[PDB]
Amino acid sequence: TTVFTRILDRLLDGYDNRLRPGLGERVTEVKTDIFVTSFGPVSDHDMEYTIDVFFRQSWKDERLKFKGPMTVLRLNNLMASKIWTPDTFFHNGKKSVAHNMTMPNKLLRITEDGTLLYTMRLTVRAECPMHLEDFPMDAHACPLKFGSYAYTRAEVVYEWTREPARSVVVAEDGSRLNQYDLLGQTVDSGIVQSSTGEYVVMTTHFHLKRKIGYFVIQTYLPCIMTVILSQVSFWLNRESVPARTVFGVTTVLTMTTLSISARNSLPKVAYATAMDWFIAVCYAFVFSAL
Amino acid sequence: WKDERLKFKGPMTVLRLNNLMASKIWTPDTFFHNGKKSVAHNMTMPNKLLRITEDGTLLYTMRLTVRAECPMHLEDFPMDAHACPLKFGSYAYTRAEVVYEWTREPARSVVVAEDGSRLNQYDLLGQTVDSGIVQSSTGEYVVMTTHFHLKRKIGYFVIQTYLPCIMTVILSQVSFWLNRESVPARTVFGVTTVLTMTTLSISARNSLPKVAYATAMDWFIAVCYAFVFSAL
Amino acid sequence: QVQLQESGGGLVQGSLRVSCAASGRTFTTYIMAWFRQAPGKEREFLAAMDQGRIQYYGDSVRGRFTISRDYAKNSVDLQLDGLRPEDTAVYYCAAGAGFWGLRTASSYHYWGQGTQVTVSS
Amino acid sequence: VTVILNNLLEGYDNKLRPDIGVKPTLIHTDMYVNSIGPVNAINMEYTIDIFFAQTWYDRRLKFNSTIKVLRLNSNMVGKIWIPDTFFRNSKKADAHWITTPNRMLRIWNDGRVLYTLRLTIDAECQLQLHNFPMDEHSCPLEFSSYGYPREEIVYQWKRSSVEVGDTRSWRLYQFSFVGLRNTTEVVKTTSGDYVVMSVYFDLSRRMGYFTIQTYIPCTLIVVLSWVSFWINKDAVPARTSLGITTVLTMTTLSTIARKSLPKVSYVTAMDLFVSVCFIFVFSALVEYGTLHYFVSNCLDGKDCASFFCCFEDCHIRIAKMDSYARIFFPTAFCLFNLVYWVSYLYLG
Amino acid sequence: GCITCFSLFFFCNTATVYKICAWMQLLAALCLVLGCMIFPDGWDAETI
Amino acid sequence: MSFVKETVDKLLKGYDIRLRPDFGGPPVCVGMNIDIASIDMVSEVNMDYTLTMYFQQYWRDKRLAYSGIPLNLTLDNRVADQLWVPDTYFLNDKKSFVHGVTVKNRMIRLHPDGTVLYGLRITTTAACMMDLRRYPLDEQNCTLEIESYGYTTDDIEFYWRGGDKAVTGVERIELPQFSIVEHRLVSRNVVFATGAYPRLSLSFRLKRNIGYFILQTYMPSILITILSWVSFWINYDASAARVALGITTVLTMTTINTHLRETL
Amino acid sequence: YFLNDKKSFVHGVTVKNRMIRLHPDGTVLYGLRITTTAACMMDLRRYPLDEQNCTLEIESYGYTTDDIEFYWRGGDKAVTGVERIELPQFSIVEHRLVSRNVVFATGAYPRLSLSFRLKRNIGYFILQTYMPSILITILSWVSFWINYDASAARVALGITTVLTMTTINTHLRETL
Ligand SMILES: *[C@@H]1O[C@H](CO)[C@@H](O[C@@H]2O[C@H](CO)[C@@H](O[C@@H]3O[C@H](CO[C@H]4O[C@H](CO[C@H]5O[C@H](CO)[C@@H](O)[C@H](O)[C@@H]5O)[C@@H](O)[C@H](O[C@H]5O[C@H](CO)[C@@H](O)[C@H](O)[C@@H]5O[C@H]5O[C@H](CO)[C@@H](O)[C@H](O)[C@@H]5O)[C@@H]4O)[C@@H](O)[C@H](O[C@H]4O[C@H](CO)[C@@H](O)[C@H](O)[C@@H]4O[C@H]4O[C@H](CO)[C@@H](O)[C@H](O)[C@@H]4O[C@H]4O[C@H](CO)[C@@H](O)[C@H](O)[C@@H]4O)[C@@H]3O)[C@H](O)[C@H]2NC(C)=O)[C@H](O)[C@H]1NC(C)=O
Ligand SMILES: CCCCCCCC/C=C/CCCCCCCC(=O)O[C@H](COC(=O)CCCCCCCCCCCCCCC)COP(=O)(O)OC[C@@H](O)CO
Ligand SMILES: CCCCCCCC/C=C\CCCCCCCC(=O)O[C@H](COC(=O)CCCCCCCCCCCCCCC)COP(=O)(O)OC[C@@H](O)CO
Ligand SMILES: CCCCCCCC/C=C\CCCCCCCC(=O)O[C@H](COC(=O)CCCCCCCCCCCCCCC)COP(=O)(O)OC[C@@H](O)CO
Ligand SMILES: CCCCCCCC/C=C\CCCCCCCC(=O)O[C@H](COC(=O)CCCCCCCCCCCCCCC)COP(=O)(O)OC[C@@H](O)CO
Ligand SMILES: *[C@@H]1O[C@H](CO)[C@@H](O[C@@H]2O[C@H](CO)[C@@H](O[C@@H]3O[C@H](CO[C@H]4O[C@H](CO)[C@@H](O)[C@H](O)[C@@H]4O)[C@@H](O)[C@H](O)[C@@H]3O)[C@H](O)[C@H]2NC(C)=O)[C@H](O)[C@H]1NC(C)=O
Ligand SMILES: *[C@@H]1O[C@H](CO)[C@@H](O[C@@H]2O[C@H](CO)[C@@H](O[C@@H]3O[C@H](CO)[C@@H](O)[C@H](O)[C@@H]3O)[C@H](O)[C@H]2NC(C)=O)[C@H](O)[C@H]1NC(C)=O
Ligand SMILES: CCCCCCCCCCCC(=O)OC[C@H](COP(=O)([O-])O)OC(=O)CCCCCCCCCCC
Ligand SMILES: CCCCCCCCCCCCCCCC(=O)O
Ligand SMILES: CCCCCCCCCCCCCCCC(=O)O
Ligand SMILES: *[C@@H]1O[C@H](CO)[C@@H](O)[C@H](O)[C@H]1NC(C)=O
Ligand SMILES: CCCCCC
Repeated sequence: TTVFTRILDRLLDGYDNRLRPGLGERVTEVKTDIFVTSFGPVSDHDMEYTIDVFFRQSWKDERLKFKGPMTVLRLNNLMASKIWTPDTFFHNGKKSVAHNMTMPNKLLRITEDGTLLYTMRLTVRAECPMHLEDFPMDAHACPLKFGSYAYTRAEVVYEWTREPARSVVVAEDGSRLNQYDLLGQTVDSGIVQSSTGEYVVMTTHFHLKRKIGYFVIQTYLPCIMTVILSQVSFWLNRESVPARTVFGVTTVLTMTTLSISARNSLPKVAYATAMDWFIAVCYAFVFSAL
Repeated sequence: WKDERLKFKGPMTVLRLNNLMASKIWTPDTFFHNGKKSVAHNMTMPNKLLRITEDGTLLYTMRLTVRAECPMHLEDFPMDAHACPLKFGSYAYTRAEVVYEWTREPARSVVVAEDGSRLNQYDLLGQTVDSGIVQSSTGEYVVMTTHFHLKRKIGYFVIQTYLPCIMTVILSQVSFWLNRESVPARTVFGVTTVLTMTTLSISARNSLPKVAYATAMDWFIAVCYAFVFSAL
Repeated sequence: QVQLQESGGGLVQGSLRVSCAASGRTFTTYIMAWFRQAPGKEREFLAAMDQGRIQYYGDSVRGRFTISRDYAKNSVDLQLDGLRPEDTAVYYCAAGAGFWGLRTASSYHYWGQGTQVTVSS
Repeated sequence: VTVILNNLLEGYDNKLRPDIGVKPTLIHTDMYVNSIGPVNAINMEYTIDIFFAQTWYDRRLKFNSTIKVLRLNSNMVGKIWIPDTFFRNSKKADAHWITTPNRMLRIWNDGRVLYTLRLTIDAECQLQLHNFPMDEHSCPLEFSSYGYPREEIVYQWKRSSVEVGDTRSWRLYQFSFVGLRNTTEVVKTTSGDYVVMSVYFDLSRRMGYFTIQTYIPCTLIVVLSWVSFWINKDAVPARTSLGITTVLTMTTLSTIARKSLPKVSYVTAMDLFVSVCFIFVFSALVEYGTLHYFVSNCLDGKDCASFFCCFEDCHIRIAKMDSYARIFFPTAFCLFNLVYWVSYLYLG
Repeated sequence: GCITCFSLFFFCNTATVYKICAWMQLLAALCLVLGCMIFPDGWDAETI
Repeated sequence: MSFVKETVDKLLKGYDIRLRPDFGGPPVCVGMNIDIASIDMVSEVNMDYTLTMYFQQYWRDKRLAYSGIPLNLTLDNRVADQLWVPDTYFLNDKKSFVHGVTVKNRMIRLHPDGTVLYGLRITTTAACMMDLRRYPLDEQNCTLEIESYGYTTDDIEFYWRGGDKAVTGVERIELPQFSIVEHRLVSRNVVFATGAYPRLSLSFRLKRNIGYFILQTYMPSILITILSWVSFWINYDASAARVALGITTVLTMTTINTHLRETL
Repeated sequence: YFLNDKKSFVHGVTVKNRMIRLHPDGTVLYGLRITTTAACMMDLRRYPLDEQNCTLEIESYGYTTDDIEFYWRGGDKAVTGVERIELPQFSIVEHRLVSRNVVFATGAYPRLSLSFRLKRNIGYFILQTYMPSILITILSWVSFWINYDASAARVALGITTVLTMTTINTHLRETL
């Protein structure tokens, strides 16, 4: 009825969205938490990973206090864009997407006491630097870091709504990983001293361990069998010169094909991995057999 | 161009307009006839500049990344040469309404940077600048055309494809100089050279645009393959 | 071999600075941290700094100790301020990617000799 | 002229189609195909660039003056009613906005509106890749109004319906543009019945690359497999190496059979040819194996054992298996090629 | 296969090759009969 | 034509987009139809699939009821920006867009009783969990989950318009790699602390076709193994022949395995 | 604007990553978070033993030196974070900054340039492209220690070494 439209129209009267709540007299405190709907694919070629998140923040803006029979007020996106919201951004993000189908996938609730709750659905691609020394036996801790872009530590501070461990909740079905196993998450907070000032950074670390069975069946085991053929060369009689020459040289060719195939499906790394050292030793063994 | 409506007087001689005001002024609807998905850069701000002289002369500069169609006939690949065009003109205005011209002589009105050649495959021999009229069901339109002449670099295909094929053919022919009694040896030459030619042919064809007609390199590889088969 | 030398004072009535120089490997992409061990065999996380220059601190020493990294020199420094008698301990420099960690010593593969610190009142 | 435009826009509701209560809005469509882009058989799609033009009548836009035609850029295109035309089988379509929006709007004094724009469309085309590389397709490009049923908008093809340029500047790698046609249909949907129009472009694949790359080499490898039959028996390493390495070469050659195609689950003509050649070389090697193993170590006339099954002596003559295979294998391959090529070119 | 076995007339005795094509053509005819008898069984198909 | 103009202007005059139909009243029931134009891609690596559809939503708005015009008013799609529409969204979505050529592929149709029909042509990439341990003999299950972002069951309710026949065009889909064994429609209310949120679920079961792998993987490997057995019939003293045959069969199996690794 | 960029965008999640900070004296700080692909003409003739030289050029679109001047704030410390970069395949040897006025014929325009000198890391190529080729070339010499009469052995060795070199070259062309 008329009360809703009247309260909606009269909230923004004299509201300046260019200024944060409590500017110059307190620090805007933002309680944040995340529900990971799916931990997307991890592209070790690009050293990135995708994550789909319901990312919801909450703060207090006494400028938007109101009174009425209703304790909760839903704001449409046109009005939700007309007030101050935190300028949260992901420090290690590469290309993130704010979902808009069928309408902007975001919501803004206001309590009678002026508490704002702002929920968004996001798909974030984020950098995951990797130490591939022990590949394919390696494990990684891919980070997800976010914070205010413009407001320093003395203006906006982020916090976790609940205990930090329980403030990042991963869905039971939300592990869309083929290569890795998502062992768990570690949630933390910190400070970054940038060229513009100090900033609070809320971080999560998703711990991933690569699966090894594929590389055992595709690369290690056939290479070991090729080497075993190279030693089986020794048990033929020495007078079978063409047989043993063909055996050795074709085993070398087989090892070369295996090495090429093993590496072709891997990220373009400079230094050598454990797979590379195993393959090199297998080369050395077949060459030495010949 | 010239716009008498925008004439002004004052101490100034040239007045530049910002993007909001520039969007409120008529500008030519130039488009590239053989164009594709092209970019108008706006980092950090829209890379455009509109200036007005006191006598109503408008100068409009843009920075663009034009992606344009270059029809290629790769029958003579990798010894082929091309003349990639760049045609542009008005979309909505016919010859009776808008006519394009070159600010200077046509050869000197398209200036290529000295170090701008970002070509790995080709070598830019030169450019030819011209103008013409294109007919359409809507009417006649003026079209300003450029043609950049490109010649493919042959050395990579020589070292990578032609030379190993020639050496494989030579190896196949080397089998004739062995005694006829070495039957396994000459069989091994014949069939393994066939396999090597097969590998070379597949590799040479892999790194080539997927055209269904036979190029020059295809004919060379086919003749080499026939020679190896004939030796066996 | 990979080594983590430590430098800094051992006695103060105070303000102090303890530096750590890493040799044998470049830890530009690794997380470099400091740990403390008082008598009694219990190792305590103090501070850590990341490839992104993000500083994590323990609650006991939040706002007192400051961690910085010189990536060109491949070193990590800890400025200690507001020392107290109870801060006497052996300080260890650690490096390694933080897997299951960033606050647990098990996640760090590299450690140094350590430096003794004592404060008298 | 500005007075005319201001008068036309006054009291004009672009939300309402012309003749909203009177009759369906007739639209006349034209296409000029700049280039049918490459046919991506993996994703079952093809690119096409068109100048798409629509002509209709708007009584609200009538103006009496001596100008008799207003030729305009895209500026007023959003200010008036435009049809809801969309391409039904377009996976992804884009307009052009460099340097300005590539749109044109002409309004005559009698109320006729012509609206033209440049489009690049990635249209779906479900290719039946049987008979590949002898396959031919008729890829469609369909369009209709999204919201307005047949009772509200009706499209019509003009005499010069679809025009094409040189067709040698087109981006067709694999195919050759054979021909073109246009069709109109009425498609029933949940919303209603819509006047759909399709343009079918007929395409036929070229076989030069496939002839040079896989047909002739596979045939030659089969011939080299036959060469084993003339190699003298007891040359065991030579014949064994020849057979198995020809098998390896066919295995290598079979890889490139399906490089162009998607992972369809039926045998194409190329797959069949390669498979039969593989069986031929396999049979040659098995033939030599068998030969080496067996050499190293009431009123019609009589009865149902002598007038049929030869149970009088028959095996014994295995030593001459090479003599049989010298003519049996070329005969079987030549018969297979005669049935293979006649089938895929003439009968079907 | 029988048309291929015409090639065997060079070497093998004519009688045995004639019988081989005889049995092979009889089997081919039996297969053709089976196909022609089985084909109308499928006319119940929803497309048909 | 004029009378329609005043009628439509009257309907849009004073309309409050912020207020749902029956703001203080019972929940607004939103029926849904889908017409699957095509299922484009099925990425095992990314574990998703692309889907083009005509997605239509039907509801009732008393504010938009009109009389004296006995015909359904198909309006220009721009009017969608002025009317209230449901805040539907696809939960398992990754990247989606409403087509925009020649104009936004959007439809608004009003009815004399106040019924609004709202159609969109949407191409959506949707995440589909895959269990490929039985690949290529695997039967995947891929779903689209439709939900309301903000409104709970007290404010909005979903249902499949037409029941089991709400989603059409599934039988006309051809996939080169898969076959849609069947599809299912579910309507439920997911219960959370905030409240019961309505949800619809379209589901497809895809059976991977096996013939491609039969011809490309299984028959070559079987034939090469059968050839490898040929050595057992060759004489023991023919060392060069038997060794060449065995080692070349090993090399051929390696070649098949590596090529399959690259292509698959 | 960046003269040599090809595709650039300001990040826009959760909001446009912009920053305006006004200081009392009138100074304005304008910050952006930009991901840009920038052209770098590479001379790969010495590849993989090659050093590349990739620059980012910063210019003013429509102002001359009489209307605007650019400078690197903080001098050589203007650009930070380069020390913390580890590319998978390169190693940034050095980075440099230069400010200069391009004297274009109409007038002089300001310009800044940030250059990086990348040096490629070779352990990949040494372990994988050079080692097998060297080993196969060495194996090809085994034929000289086999008797002349052993035709099958020497021929098989030589031609299979040729085939192995062909395989290495073709597949390395495909991968690289
Ligand atoms: C979720 O969120 C996304 C957004 O994140 C949203 O998607 C967005 O949808 C909106 C539509 O609802 C769409 O906006 C429109 O864009 C039209 C112009 O093109 C714009 O897009 C093109 C191409 O975009 C596509 O590119 C890729 C494929 O090719 C791919 O990414 C996508 O498919 C994508 O869609 C782009 O090239 C344009 O770039 C510029 O040029 C435009 C020229 O018209 C200009 O409008 C733009 O501002 C822009 O120019 C700036 O940037 C360039 C550099 O990029 C600089 O060089 C310039 O100097 C500028 O700085 C655009 O991005 C545009 O025509 C529409 O504009 C009209 O909107 C309504 C229409 O009625 C009017 O209110 C407007 O006034 C305007 O209409 C006027 O102009 C047209 C064109 O001439 C006329 O025909 C009209 O008659 C009308 O004219 C009148 O008014 C003007 C003053 O306004 C006056 O001057 C005239 O005289 C006259 O009186 C509209 O802006 C948006 O692009 C799209 N965003 C995406 C996809 O990134 C989703 O919908 C959301 N989710 C859901 C489901 O809702
Ligand atoms: C004579 C000279 C002597 C030279 C010396 C020779 C020495 C012989 C080398 C052995 C290599 C040992 C490799 C083992 C490394 C440890 C790897 C391991 O932990 O085993 C599993 C992987 O294997 C796997 O399941 C993949 C299954 C691989 C086994 C497939 C059966 C092959 C049968 C053919 C015969 C094989 C034996 C021949 C050995 C020579 C782990 O996965 P899990 O379960 O946790 O979770 C599921 C999975 O998807 C994620 O790991
Ligand atoms: C073992 C003894 C030791 C031998 C040692 C030699 C080793 C092998 C040889 C050369 C290796 C050098 C690397 C190869 C570099 C490639 C050779 C080269 O650069 O010259 C090319 C000439 O092409 C061409 O005429 C094409 C022709 C290629 C050469 C082959 C043609 C004759 C083959 C006849 C068959 C005889 C059969 C034998 C029967 C008995 C182009 O250059 P040009 O400046 O124009 O730039 C044009 C611009 O497009 C970029 O190149
Ligand atoms: C379009 C399809 C193309 C079809 C092409 C099919 C071709 C298939 C391949 C080879 C055919 C080989 C035919 C060879 C027949 C030669 C047979 C011959 O030499 O003459 C004698 C008579 O044999 C006989 O009466 C048997 C008669 C055999 C008849 C078969 C050949 C006729 C082919 C006519 C072509 C018609 C095409 C028209 C199609 C429209 C037998 O010798 P002979 O006593 O010394 O031995 C006794 C023993 O002690 C040692 O052999
Ligand atoms: C280059 C290589 C050389 C060539 C290879 C050698 C030549 C081999 C000769 C003939 C076989 C040719 C087969 C051609 C492929 C046949 C594939 C086929 O069409 O039949 C499938 C049935 O499979 C089926 O039930 C079979 C189910 C699997 C049963 C296991 C079969 C393995 C073999 C068992 C031992 C046999 C012993 C004989 C050994 C010689 C149909 O279902 P699928 O979903 O795909 O349709 C999807 C559809 O719905 C899409 O519209
Ligand atoms: C390329 O970069 C350009 C800037 O570097 C982009 O231009 C900016 O575009 C955005 C939206 O695309 C503008 O923001 C919007 O402005 C509209 C309209 O505001 C105007 O109208 C109102 C009412 O008449 C008036 O009060 C204002 O003062 C304006 O005159 C509003 O909905 C919002 O304000 C919204 O922010 C930017 O304003 C505009 N930049 C500038 C400097 O104007 C351009 O879009 C980029 N190209 C793309 C995305 O393709
Ligand atoms: C305006 O749109 C409404 C809504 O679509 C139309 O109402 C519907 O029209 C259809 C088609 O005539 C009716 O379907 C039919 O139902 C009858 C009785 O069940 C059956 O005998 C027919 O064979 C056909 O299946 C539908 O019942 C009707 N009402 C609805 C959907 O509530 C209306 O006709 C349209 N008016 C105009 C002037 O276009
Ligand atoms: C690249 C194509 C090259 C084709 C060249 C064909 C030349 C073959 C001439 C045959 C010469 C000949 O008759 O003597 C060989 C045997 C005689 O039996 P034998 O006592 O020598 O064991 O004769 C036979 O018993 C069978 C001989 C083979 C007849 C069929 C040849 C078909 C060749 C076409 C291949 C495509
Ligand atoms: C399973 C097929 C493997 C391929 C075998 C090819 C060589 C087979 C030779 C004939 C085998 C049948 C002879 C059986 C006589 C016997 O008892 O030894
Ligand atoms: C000599 C024995 C082999 C018999 C088979 C000969 C035919 C080989 C096939 C060559 C490919 C011919 C391609 C025909 C289609 C075309 O060129 O248009
Ligand atoms: C297109 O349709 C028109 C009218 O239906 C017809 O006159 C014309 O011949 C058609 N174009 C063809 C068949 O190419
Ligand atoms: C006898 C000459 C053969 C040539 C093959 C191409």
